Amino acid sequence: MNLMITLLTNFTLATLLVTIAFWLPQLNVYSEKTSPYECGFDPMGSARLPFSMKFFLVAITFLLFDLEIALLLPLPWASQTTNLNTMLTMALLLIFLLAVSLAYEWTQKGLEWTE
Amino acid sequence: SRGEYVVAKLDDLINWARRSSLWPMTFGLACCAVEMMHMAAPRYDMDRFGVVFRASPRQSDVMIVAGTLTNKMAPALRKVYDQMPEPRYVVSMGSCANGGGYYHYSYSVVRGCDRIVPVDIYVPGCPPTAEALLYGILQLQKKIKREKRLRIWYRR
Amino acid sequence: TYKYVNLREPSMDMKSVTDRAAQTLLWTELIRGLGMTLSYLFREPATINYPFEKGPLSPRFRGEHALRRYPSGEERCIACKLCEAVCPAQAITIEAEPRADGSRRTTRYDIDMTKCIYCGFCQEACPVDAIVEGPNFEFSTETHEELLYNKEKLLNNGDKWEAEIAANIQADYLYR
Amino acid sequence: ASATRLIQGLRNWASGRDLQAKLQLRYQEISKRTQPPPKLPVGPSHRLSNNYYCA
Amino acid sequence: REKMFEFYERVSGARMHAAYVRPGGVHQDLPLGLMDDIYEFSKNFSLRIDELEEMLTNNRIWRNRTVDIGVVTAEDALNYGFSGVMLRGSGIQWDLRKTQPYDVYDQVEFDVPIGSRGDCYDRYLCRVEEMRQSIRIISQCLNKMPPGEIKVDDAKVSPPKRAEMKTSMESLIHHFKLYTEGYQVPPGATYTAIEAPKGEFGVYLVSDGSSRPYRCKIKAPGFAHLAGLDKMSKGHMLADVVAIIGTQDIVFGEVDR
Amino acid sequence: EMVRKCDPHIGLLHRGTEKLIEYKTYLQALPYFDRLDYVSMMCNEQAYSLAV
Amino acid sequence: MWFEVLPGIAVMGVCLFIPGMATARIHRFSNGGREKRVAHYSYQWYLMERDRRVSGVNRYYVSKGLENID
Amino acid sequence: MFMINVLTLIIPILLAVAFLTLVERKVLGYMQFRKGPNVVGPYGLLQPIADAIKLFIKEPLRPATSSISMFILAPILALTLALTMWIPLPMPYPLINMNLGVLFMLAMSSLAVYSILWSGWASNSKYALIGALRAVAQTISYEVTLAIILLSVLLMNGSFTLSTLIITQEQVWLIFPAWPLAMMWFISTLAETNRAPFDLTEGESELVSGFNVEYAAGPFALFFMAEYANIIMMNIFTTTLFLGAFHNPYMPELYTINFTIKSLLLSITFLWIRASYPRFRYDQLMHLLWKNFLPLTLALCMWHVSLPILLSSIPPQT
Amino acid sequence: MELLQVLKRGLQQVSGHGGLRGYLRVLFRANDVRVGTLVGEDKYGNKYYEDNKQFFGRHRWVIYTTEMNGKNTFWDVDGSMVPPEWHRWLHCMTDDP
Amino acid sequence: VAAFLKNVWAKEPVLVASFAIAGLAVILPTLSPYTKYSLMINRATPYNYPVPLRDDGNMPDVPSHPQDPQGPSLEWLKRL
Ligand SMILES: CCCCCCCCCCCCCCCCCC(=O)OC[C@H](COP(=O)([O-])OCC[N+](C)(C)C)OC(=O)CCCCCCCCCCCCCCCCC
Ligand SMILES: CCCCCCCCCCCCCCCCCC(=O)OC[C@H](COP(=O)(O)OCCN)OC(=O)CCCCCCCCCCCCCCCCC
Ligand SMILES: CCCCCCCCCCCCCCCCCC(=O)OC[C@H](COP(=O)(O)OCCN)OC(=O)CCCCCCCCCCCCCCCCC
Ligand SMILES: CCCCCCCCCCCCCCCCCC(=O)OC[C@H](COP(=O)(O)OCCN)OC(=O)CCCCCCCCCCCCCCCCC
Ligand SMILES: CCCCCCCCCCCCCCCCCC(=O)OC[C@H](COP(=O)(O)OCCN)OC(=O)CCCCCCCCCCCCCCCCC
Ligand SMILES: CCCCCCCCCCC1=C(C)C(=O)C(OC)=C(OC)C1=O
Ligand SMILES: CCCCCCCCCCC1=C(C)C(=O)C(OC)=C(OC)C1=O
Ligand code: SF4
Ligand code: SF4
Ligand code: SF4
Repeated sequence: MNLMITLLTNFTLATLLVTIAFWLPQLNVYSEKTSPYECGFDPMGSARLPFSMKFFLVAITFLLFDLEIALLLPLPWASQTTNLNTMLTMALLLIFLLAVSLAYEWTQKGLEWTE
Repeated sequence: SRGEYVVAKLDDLINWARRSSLWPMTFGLACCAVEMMHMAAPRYDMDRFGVVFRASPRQSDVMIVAGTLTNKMAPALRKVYDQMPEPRYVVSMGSCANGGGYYHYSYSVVRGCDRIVPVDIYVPGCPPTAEALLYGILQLQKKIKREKRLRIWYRR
Repeated sequence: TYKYVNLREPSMDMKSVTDRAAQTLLWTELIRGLGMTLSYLFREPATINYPFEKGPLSPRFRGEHALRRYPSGEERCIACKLCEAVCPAQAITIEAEPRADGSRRTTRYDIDMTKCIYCGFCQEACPVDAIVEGPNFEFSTETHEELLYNKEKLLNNGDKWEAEIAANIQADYLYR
Repeated sequence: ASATRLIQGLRNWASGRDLQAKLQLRYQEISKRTQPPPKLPVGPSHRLSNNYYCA
Repeated sequence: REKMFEFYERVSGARMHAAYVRPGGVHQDLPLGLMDDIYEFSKNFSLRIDELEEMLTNNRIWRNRTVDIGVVTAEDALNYGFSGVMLRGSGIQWDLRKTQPYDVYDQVEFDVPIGSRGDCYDRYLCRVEEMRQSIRIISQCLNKMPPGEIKVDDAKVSPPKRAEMKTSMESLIHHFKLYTEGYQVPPGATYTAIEAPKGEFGVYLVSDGSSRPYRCKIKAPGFAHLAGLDKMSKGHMLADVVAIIGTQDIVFGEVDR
Repeated sequence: EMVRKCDPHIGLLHRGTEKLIEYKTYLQALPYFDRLDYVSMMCNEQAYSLAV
Repeated sequence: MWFEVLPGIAVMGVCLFIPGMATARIHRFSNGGREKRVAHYSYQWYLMERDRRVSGVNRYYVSKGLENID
Repeated sequence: MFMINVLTLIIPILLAVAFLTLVERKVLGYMQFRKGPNVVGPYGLLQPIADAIKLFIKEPLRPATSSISMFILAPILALTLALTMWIPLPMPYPLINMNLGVLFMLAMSSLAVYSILWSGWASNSKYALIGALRAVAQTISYEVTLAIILLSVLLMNGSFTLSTLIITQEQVWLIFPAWPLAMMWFISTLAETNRAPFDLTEGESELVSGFNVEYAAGPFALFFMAEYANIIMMNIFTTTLFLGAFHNPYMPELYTINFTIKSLLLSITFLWIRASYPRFRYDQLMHLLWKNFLPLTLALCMWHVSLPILLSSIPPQT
Repeated sequence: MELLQVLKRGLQQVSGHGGLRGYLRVLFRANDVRVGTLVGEDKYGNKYYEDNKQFFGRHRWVIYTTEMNGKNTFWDVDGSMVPPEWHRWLHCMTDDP
Repeated sequence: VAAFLKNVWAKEPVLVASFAIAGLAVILPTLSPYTKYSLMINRATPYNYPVPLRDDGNMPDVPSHPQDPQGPSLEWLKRL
């Protein structure tokens, strides 16, 4: 209940600092002030063209390493169990499998960027 | 009347906030920009006056035309000035930005940036010293201080 | 007579290898840069308090132009047009005629300050020390045509700044 | 040159160099703004004899 | 740099554009007390170079922006018409203050920094060591300053003094004719190039016997360096091309004229 | 962000200096050289002076 | 000199002292001059709701000791 | 009287942002051998008020090519997520005492990237596009250690409760057993918060302003004050993690003063790092957090799992 | 201890401006409160001060007048307000006031 | 082996520190006397309720009061 009130307050006086930002000053709108900024000369083409990602294999492997901190994250709680050597072996197995994955991603030059 | 006093104090408030928070833009052309960097240097130090650069025109308040305006860059100068939100100001630094200068009779030089943009403060020199440029900036602050925006709104 | 910048091979004993590995893992040169920046934090800054404190100048300084007079009231400019013949930007425009006592004087002495390049060839070409480029540099205008000085503005600059221009010429004239 | 020896010692330790020996702010060690009038020398052609310009 | 602009303002009257070094010598002699202040500046400037070099040279972030960036081979440096540090970063032992010396550079002893890898970082170290060697040459020039005049005593080229212009007839005629017509340069063309701090800065001056130039081409180093930018930027990114435009120290007034 | 081609368009500060030099005398053409490499002023003065 | 940064930092220091101090006082105003009850686990919430049920004034912070029993 | 507690939280941590602008400019000035602002107020103490009034009386300039809905939603979400990451921070009592406040901090870090990201997309500009995908390249670099470091430090805490982390450090600071984690977390929070040497999104020299290059004044204010709220919250969070102070249950203001001055020293440390280093190229960013910090972070994760078992010092989860 | 000397120099800078009122006067008009040897005062009220222990640039300053030629220059101090006889001394064109 | 180890400590000291810390985390709990005490503390922490027993007549190892001398004791934890 308090979390919803706090988020509503933060969103409200973040959007009441915008509605007094757009309506308070004086505008002189003309169709060169709102032109796209390209350091003074007119932009060649659109900025909606494909902006080719060089770091794409690291971008995919981030999705496979971000799951690990959905897997390695119960370890402060998993240390509270009564079968603890099994827990320790499986935990070091998970960090070791992450590390073997990172080693394989190094050695095939997957962490390097293309071109 | 009371309302004239209220709009006078609010004019004083907005003129204070605009002259004491001038953001020029990283925009030089020629030798004057070296001296404009010396006006940013620790001896004269624009930043003590609230004067600090912002590279984008959208978040800049004054454009110091510091150098020579040629013909090939005059539309770039005009579009950079146009992409500044109002209120925006122009300080013309040096002789070539003022009136053509040492390249006045040249085929390729715009004879003063006041053919392109409306100019507020003309700073003379070749180059003007960084102290003379800072004098022109403080004169621009005095020009902003005596603006009467809300008083003229209240009277029109 | 030449030196090889960056031709050092690192030492490969275990001492220097462990020292560089501690530099890498424990960030020694980064702490050196932080230490030098923290060293400048505790200094007196070079910021002079303009407009109450002024940058130091010399008696050779080239600022605002001024037409000087003799110590009797008579102006010095005898219309000889060397200052506009040597002017590298053609900022000076002179028109002259004999005035009412037959003296060679100017009717027009214009200096366009927005063509002027402030190099001081006019003050070194003047045979009578009439045009000088005085000490004023704080003369920024709010309009362009206020920086197009006629003869009246230049003579008023001389009458304004004479008590300093005479002293600066007295300080420098042996070098000229 | 008006800094306290605590700040002076901290500053010397942080830079690793002696800073009061080489200060970048200038003080009374610099030249005077008012100088005696000079007597500049003349060149080799400032003679009254054997000074034909064609030679 | 502000203190050296004070040195310019004292010696000539303007902080940046002096018009002080003239054909025939210089315009005006050194004022009294100038060289002692140049000594007091040069005594302390080495600590400033030291702390710049402390902030950048051994820094790992500065090296990772400049060590494998903008490598120029020697033959492509000579082919692209590079000069100065752009050659000296690549190991080409060439400096016009040594090889083709001008006014008294054969009378001052200094060193020429030679880079090893042609990258931005060796050119950085070449510029820092040229600041060191410039302090060295300023020490040698302050110790070895001779007495005498400062213009050529051919008074048909350099103007006379104002103390003798107002007394002598020939000096008044020469003042008049040098500040209105000027001296007549004999016909012919030269290409005079010096070691400017950006490299070989040249003037190709063509005179037709008149008192005005017929042609004056200005060879700038930055023109050829910015031409070679397109080769130097290959295989790099925007944050590296900004370092390549930094290490090719461009002032566009000489690039564009 | 890998750079494939750089085309530096210049001449945005082409003032036409060395045509203005042709219509001015040598002493008047000297201050044009201060403004070419405007961080290396007296070196440009020295180069032009040595040429003349 | 450098100590002129010490006013502004001090103002910023007060602007970081005001929130947390205030919430401590706010936790001592709504909760009967004591700390705010921390219910991280549902047993703590069960004891807190039991306190709210046995207070007689529907406030969990109003405590009842041996004076309530005979 | 909780809404008053929310206001007395979020309004002083806007005034702290305001005077952090002045502290930034003046500490940055004195480290650059100059002064900061001293003209506008008495030694600059009224400069941020002039900046705050100036940005909301300047024309807002919604661009022509901008997808306007995301363009307005990006600074709103920026300042919303900047304010709402202060609520689980114990001061010594948090506003909202969460059992999993650390994961709240981490998830609302992950949602704050979309402010920069949708600002770079919506403002249909090329430099804004570069500044947005450099935020992608920066966030996929720091998030792959920001959770493992923060995991390994809480294996000595027992939970994800930030208030328990005061009880954890009652004897010794948690920087003494975990200074490699501390010095790696500090760089991960530099790279998280887009501060130098890891600016890389508002790149002044590569880009013009990066993602907020189209944002004129008013909407630009809500990215800038969001970024400074992020750095003050992040140094308070770093202080709670590694420099947790003495807490008296009867005198909370002692703890409040203590972590206030520690987080101020870490804020000055951010300003002092921004005043001293060149900027990384944003691939060398990625070859740092993946090739250097990530192997050692996995190694320290193995060590900080096994070591409370190795010494029978597993902390309680209650 | 030398911090006590620092506090004594601050309090005697408060003393040297005629008390708290003049201290705040020179603070809000000058952004600078250090005392100086009064070199002179022109025919307008502009007071000219030395402090040779300061570094070269800070060693000579001017506190401008509050009324020059009919304009209220309390807050609108201006660099062009210095008369030409003090413009050599203030800009260090000479040693002599 | 010291030559290869010095080579990898000269080129990649981050990875050498990584493999050293990881190898310690692998082998070192298997050589420590305190790993048993971790398990004993974790199984000695009373999360649930100790549900009592119906006394049939023959349970001499099970107490009838918590302060009785038979039953599991935590004096090893109090001393350590
Ligand atoms: C939070 C409180 C404060 C904490 C401290 C932080 C404050 C000081 C910050 C200084 C400014 C830093 C600004 C950003 C700098 C960015 C650059 C940077 O840091 O790069 C990282 C650099 C990168 O180095 P690099 O980039 O030079 O690496 C070169 C890499 N190759 C060769 C592949 C090209 O260093 C690291 O990655 C080290 C990370 C921390 C190491 C911690 C190790 C601890 C010791 C472990 C044990 C060792 C012994 C072995 C086991 C023994 C068992 C018995
Ligand atoms: C058994 C213990 C637990 C082991 C598993 C847990 C590991 C935890 C850390 C996670 C590491 C994940 C990523 C590891 C990648 C390793 C592969 C690799 O990077 O190889 C390449 C590297 C040389 O780099 P290069 O190919 O030149 O790359 C160019 C761009 N930099 O090659 C090298 O630098 C050589 C690497 C191998 C030699 C390292 C020797 C370290 C010895 C320390 C003491 C003994 C420790 C016990 C382990 C046995 C080691 C032999
Ligand atoms: C019914 C009647 C009232 C009607 C409504 C008005 C309410 C009050 C509005 C604010 C005050 C109005 C007056 C504003 C200042 C006017 C006087 C002025 O400009 O004085 C100039 C003086 C500085 O002089 P200067 O020329 O700059 O100095 C040269 C350097 N030596 O300037 C100074 O010395 C400093 C000036 C400070 C201005 C006030 C402080 C800032 C504003 C605070 C309130 C608004 C913002 C609130 C918070 C917003 C979120 C951050
Ligand atoms: C948690 C802590 C947060 C603290 C936040 C604020 C920090 C800074 C506090 C203020 C610092 C000093 C400000 C000084 C303002 C200017 C004073 C002054 O001299 O103003 C003069 C000006 C013009 O008056 P004039 O008639 O020209 O005077 C001629 C004199 N013979 O006349 C004027 O300018 C008109 C009067 C304007 C007065 C404005 C005062 C400042 C208001 C700041 C807003 C916040 C105040 C604190 C709120 C919380 C605490 C209650
Ligand atoms: C179109 C673009 C978007 C435009 C609008 C943007 C709006 C704002 C977006 C940002 C905010 C997103 C909030 C998402 C939910 C966050 C929930 C949360 O804060 O959980 C943390 C905390 C965990 O603590 P816990 O362990 O439960 O302790 C209590 C039990 N003893 O939980 C607690 O302490 C429990 C407190 C009650 C929680 C109520 C359930 C969550 C309510 C979600 C509201 C809607 C979220 C919308 C998300 C939009 C994402 C863009
Ligand atoms: C942040 C420190 C002050 C920088 C102020 C730059 C303002 C714009 C000047 C233009 C300029 C730039 C960018 C520049 O980088 C540069 O190179 C040295 C110049 O000289 C050739 C310039 O003229
Ligand atoms: C109430 C919140 C007020 C927020 C004020 C935002 C505007 C102030 C920006 C000042 C600034 C800072 C701090 C700054 O960090 C910076 O970088 C050096 C600037 O120049 C590019 C600045 O202009
Ligand atoms: S007015 Fe003159 S000195 Fe100034 S930028 Fe122009 S050419 Fe260079
Ligand atoms: S200073 Fe030079 S440009 Fe100016 S008027 Fe004199 S001769 Fe002409
Ligand atoms: S050179 Fe001197 S006397 Fe001759 S016209 Fe010019 S100002 Fe007059």
